[PDB]
Amino acid sequence: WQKILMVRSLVVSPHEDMRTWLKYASLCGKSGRLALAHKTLVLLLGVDPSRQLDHPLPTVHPQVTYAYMKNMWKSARKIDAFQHMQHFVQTMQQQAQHAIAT
Amino acid sequence: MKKLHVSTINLQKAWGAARRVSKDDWLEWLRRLSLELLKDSSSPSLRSCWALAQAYNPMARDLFNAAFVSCWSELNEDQQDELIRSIELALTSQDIAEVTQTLLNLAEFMEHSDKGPLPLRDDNGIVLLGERAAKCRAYAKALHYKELEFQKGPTPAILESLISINNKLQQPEAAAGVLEYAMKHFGELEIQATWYEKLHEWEDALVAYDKKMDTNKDDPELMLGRMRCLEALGEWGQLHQQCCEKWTLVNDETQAKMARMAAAAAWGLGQWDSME
Amino acid sequence: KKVTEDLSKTLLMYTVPAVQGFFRSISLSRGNNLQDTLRVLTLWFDYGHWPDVNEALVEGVKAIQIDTWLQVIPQLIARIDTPRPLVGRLIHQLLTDIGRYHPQALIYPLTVASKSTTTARHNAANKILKNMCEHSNTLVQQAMMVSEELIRVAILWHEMWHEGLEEASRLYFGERNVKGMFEVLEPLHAMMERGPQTLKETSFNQAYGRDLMEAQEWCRKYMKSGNVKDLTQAWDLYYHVFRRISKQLPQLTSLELQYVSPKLLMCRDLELAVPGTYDPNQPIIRIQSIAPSLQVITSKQRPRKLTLMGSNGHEFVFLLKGHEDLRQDERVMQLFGLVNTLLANDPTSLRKNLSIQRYAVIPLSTNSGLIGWVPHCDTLHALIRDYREKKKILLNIEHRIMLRMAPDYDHLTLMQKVEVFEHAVNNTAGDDLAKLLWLKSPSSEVWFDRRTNYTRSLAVMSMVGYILGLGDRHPSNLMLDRLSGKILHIDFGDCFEVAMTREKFPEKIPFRLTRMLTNAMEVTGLDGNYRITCHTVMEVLREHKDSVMAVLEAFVYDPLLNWRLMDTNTALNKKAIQIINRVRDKLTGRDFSHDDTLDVPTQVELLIKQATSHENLCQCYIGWCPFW
Amino acid sequence: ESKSSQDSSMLVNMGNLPLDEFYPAVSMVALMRIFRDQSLSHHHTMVVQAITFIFKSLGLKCVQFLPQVMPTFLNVIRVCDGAIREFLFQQLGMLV
Amino acid sequence: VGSDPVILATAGYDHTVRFWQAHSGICTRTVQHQDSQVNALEVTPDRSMIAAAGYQHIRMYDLNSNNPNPIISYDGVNKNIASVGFHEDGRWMYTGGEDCTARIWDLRSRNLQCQRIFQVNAPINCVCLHPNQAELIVGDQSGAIHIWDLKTDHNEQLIPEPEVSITSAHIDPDASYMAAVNSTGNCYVWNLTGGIGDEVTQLIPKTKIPAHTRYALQCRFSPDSTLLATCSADQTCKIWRTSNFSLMTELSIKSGNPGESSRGWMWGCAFSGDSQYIVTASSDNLARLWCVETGEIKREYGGHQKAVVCLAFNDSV
Repeated sequence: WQKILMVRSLVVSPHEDMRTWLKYASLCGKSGRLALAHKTLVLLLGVDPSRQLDHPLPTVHPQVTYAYMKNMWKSARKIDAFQHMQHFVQTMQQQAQHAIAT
Repeated sequence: MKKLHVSTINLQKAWGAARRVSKDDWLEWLRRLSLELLKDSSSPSLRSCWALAQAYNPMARDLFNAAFVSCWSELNEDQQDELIRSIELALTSQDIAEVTQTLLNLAEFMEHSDKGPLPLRDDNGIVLLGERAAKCRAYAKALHYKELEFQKGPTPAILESLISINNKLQQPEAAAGVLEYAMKHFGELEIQATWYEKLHEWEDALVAYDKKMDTNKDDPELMLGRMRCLEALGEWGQLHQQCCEKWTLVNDETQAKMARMAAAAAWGLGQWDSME
Repeated sequence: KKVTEDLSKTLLMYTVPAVQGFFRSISLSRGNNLQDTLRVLTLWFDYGHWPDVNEALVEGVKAIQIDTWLQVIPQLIARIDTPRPLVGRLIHQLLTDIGRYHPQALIYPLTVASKSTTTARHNAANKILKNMCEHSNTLVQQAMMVSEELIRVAILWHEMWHEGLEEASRLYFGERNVKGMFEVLEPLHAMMERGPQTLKETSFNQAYGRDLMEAQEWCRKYMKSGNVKDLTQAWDLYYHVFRRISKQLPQLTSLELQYVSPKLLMCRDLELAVPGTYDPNQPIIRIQSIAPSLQVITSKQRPRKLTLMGSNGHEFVFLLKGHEDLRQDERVMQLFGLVNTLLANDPTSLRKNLSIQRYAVIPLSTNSGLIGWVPHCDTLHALIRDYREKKKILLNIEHRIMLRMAPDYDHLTLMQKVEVFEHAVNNTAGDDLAKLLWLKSPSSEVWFDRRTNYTRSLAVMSMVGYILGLGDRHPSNLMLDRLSGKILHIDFGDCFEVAMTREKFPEKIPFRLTRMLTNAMEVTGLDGNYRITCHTVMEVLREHKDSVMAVLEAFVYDPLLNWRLMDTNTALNKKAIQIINRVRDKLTGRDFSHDDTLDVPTQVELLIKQATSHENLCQCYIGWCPFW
Repeated sequence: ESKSSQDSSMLVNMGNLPLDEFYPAVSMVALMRIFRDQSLSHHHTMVVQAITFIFKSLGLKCVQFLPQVMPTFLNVIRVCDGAIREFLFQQLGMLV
Repeated sequence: VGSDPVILATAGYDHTVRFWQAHSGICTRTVQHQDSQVNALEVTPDRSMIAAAGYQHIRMYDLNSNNPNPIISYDGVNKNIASVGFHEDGRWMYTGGEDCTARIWDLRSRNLQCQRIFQVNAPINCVCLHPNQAELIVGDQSGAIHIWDLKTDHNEQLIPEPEVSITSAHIDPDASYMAAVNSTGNCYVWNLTGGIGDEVTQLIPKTKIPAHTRYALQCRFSPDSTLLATCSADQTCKIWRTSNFSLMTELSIKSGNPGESSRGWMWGCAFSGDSQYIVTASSDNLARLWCVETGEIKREYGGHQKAVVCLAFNDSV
């Protein structure tokens, strides 16, 4: 898929592709190799290396947010994984019924 | 009827090779010979002589246990002579290299079934060469033999030839466990990089190379192979860096080789001329 | 009470909202119910007499799709006798709801349940049989009809008398029991009281059944008189025909169908499906013909080899074994459907294409029943000798040494027994297995794959049979396909520790890797696919340990199979509560240290390690043949 | 990596093992018959006159027995059905 | 054997007891210990007589009455009476069986049973009654050493190598150390504290001997307490000086060729009356009286058709 996406990189930013990166990174996660995916996960967000556990996770792509989270769950810290969820979930049902345009 | 076989072990010998289909025509003869050789008469076999010579294309093809009956007819020297002659013709069939390698190997099994293991046994080395003639018997039947010599005794070399064939037989994890066991004996020196490479456990080879690449400067291999991990690791920066770091040491070999990976490297990071 | 009912609430109060969620999982569960199907039943068999639990469990019926329940039909049949009627009725009800379509799984166990010694079962049956009689009658009959002369043919009086006299004598010599010793014999008299109705019955009643009936009163003469003179005359009388008959039993081969059942030798072209073979999604395979020769394996009960024409025009070879209960394995095989489906989901388990073979299991008595038969398969046990014999090898030559060296074997200390078993196996060849396996396969890949297929299918029951604690695997306890290159299993009687629970020779190996099998794989085939495979297994279920939890605990608590306990022991829930932690001990991986829920591989390894111990090995039963 | 399977989803060897179980000649004898019958199932010049003579040989030469002779008829019949009188006059004078 | 101070007895499955004297080269006398392996050749340490342990029996014979018949073949047992030992009274006998319980015998009590029983847990490895002769110390197959009192019955459980036997916890007449030769082939050594009077004798680990790759059958203190000679399933005696625990003199019945026959194992390996001579029971059906110094056979006694595990060298002298 790299070699694929390597090509498919030449055209499109990962920043549209993200969904493609996911089950990829998912299977990459399922490859057990997170970092690479994680590295992409970074590039996916372009923000928030594991730097602070305190970084409010930017919702720019809620699923992408969702993504790394359970990776983080998979990862050593499942405490924050649980954590930002509710934070994000907070943000969600906050954003959700509010940011609604019918 | 040994004189017939003696004449046939002559006629089967005939002109080995000279060229290829003739080595096969030698067999085609030898077949039709073995046919006309009537086997032990065994008139049923003897019956086939003209019959297989009628045409009789697949009938003439086997003929498989024909030689068995003949090989069962002793003159063990003449047999061995023929066997050697065959083995020579089988070296000539190893030189064929194709057709008998199919057929003779087939004649191996049936014999090897007959007990009947007698001819040339073990002989397994060229048996592997036939099993190095082409592919899947040259795997399946080979791995058998491969393991089988491995049963006479283990060597990493065997293992090397061995766990390989698993994947040459597409049997991935069998290859591993072998190593896994082989770990428990063979062997530290045995280049687990090359293995991990062949394992396509790249991380393990990485340090393995690193380990050996700690030891000395690089075998263009090691840098490549180590960096071959990185590309397989997907890893760029290092893979990037190192060929960028060492572009100097490269032989035109290493050049041609690494430049690819190098092309892959900088491309990997979206540098271009770098790769280019 | 205060809590218990607050609990009773909280139990029910959380129960019924769960309940619908199940039927609302069963909304989407949809093609795998069972874990759900067991939940309800788990509840249905606890709180059902509570109305609220009764309420929605009545309700979810109308959402649920019948084939759901059509999974658990046998268990549903087993618990028909459950007293608290908010339970019992709806069983009958829902059964009576179920019976119309697809009786074909219902029928026979119901036709079996058509009789009960605890009557409530066959009552509601005779009830719902009657309720089912309304339409499928001829089949219900034809179900009964066949099963009528099935169960008859399934057991044979002369043998029954043969065994009984042996049995009776045991009570008579061992216990000096003459009293219940009638209850042995006189029901057989009371059997033959209903009369020999056939050739073989009558011709036996004639040529033999005389002394039986003759001495019958002599024993009743003895009852009142209490003087064995009435009885010891009765004995030789019995022995007279018997001591003859004993020798005269193995005259039975493939039976001429007139001697008992021209009655079935009638039976043709019924509306009625081939046993167990009907599935909801295909046309029935009706029974068309059965051969007038029907054959009997020479073995424990002289198990009875059956062959069945299908209405589809095939032949369905079955076997039959009297006086052996299927209800264990009746449900056990059922487990495997899931188990396959479990693997059916996993890609590599799918890619590696992993399964457990299975076959037709339909009890007739508790102790008899339909056993489908698949050729191309046999015990390793034979094959070994089959090797040995064609290889001109002395059978026990191994253990023959073990006496040669150590006739004191049973009396030895371990290190001895070890050294024996060492020195034994030290001196033993290991290739016997694979050699024919090579040979018996027409080519290498063919061979290879089979080896593979083996090596894999090996690992399955290797791991699986471990977690289920399925015991006594020795070259007889199972069979091996030749063509598919696959192990198969039988001899499932041990459930969990019953193999270690049993006193003499508890087998301390979690499942048999023994050197041949060990050797059977590719060179050092342990570490290869196998352990890695074993990982795959150990892997998958430690997700799905849930679904299996209810499965086990279900028939772990199977009442008709709870007296496995007393049988094993030679109250109800409480004892069978125990193992369900060992399960999770295993299922977690917390089995070894309750400190850890262990990794797959070491747990795998440790299980290997346990399976490794010569000590365990040399301790195992000899007929089990560890050195093999 | 699977679907090209999935989306796409004897007597020699049945004889290969018993070969040693008996006389190799017997097995040799045994193997003789099959390839013939195949060639019989095939229809050519030859539709296997010369071997029908050699078919004749076995039945004579083997003298018996039995069963591997059994399935041969069914061909021979359908061969004589397939016949194509030339073989008949033989087959006839042959089956004698 | 009656007047014979040096008594070297050799046994095994043989369904005999082949008596010898370490100075003979010649069979001294013969008992039949049958139905069973000989479990051990055990004379009351006073040389009163020899009770020879079988399967659900010991068999009392006598050193001093030649070729006798069992005074008591000791019953009330499941399997062998595996770990058999006397209170050095020689009347009072304290035996572990294959029962997994500790039998307290008064033998000159007419009763065929042990006057008391204590229950250990895992299958019994040994019996060593502490030099105080008030303390039972029993090993088991999970390697849980029951440290037990003849009187207050205290079960103290040492577990130097868990889950796996210490084949014997061995008693030097000092008990400065308690060295328990494991199953696995590594003998632990535990300094025995001097509260022995009140039955304390705590276990202070010194050495787990790198005794044997494979199983070490028995570690043997010199009764001197000087030397510790380690019997082996991989068939070697390694004498780790009870002081030093360095190999002093190996008996390697690894003889110079690896797998033959299981050429026989180091089972128990004698400290002679001077602890300068060492007898090796083995699979050999033989026993080899070597020299603890040099490992040199003085006299080897074959009588057997059966591997010799069981030895008695008794000098009450």
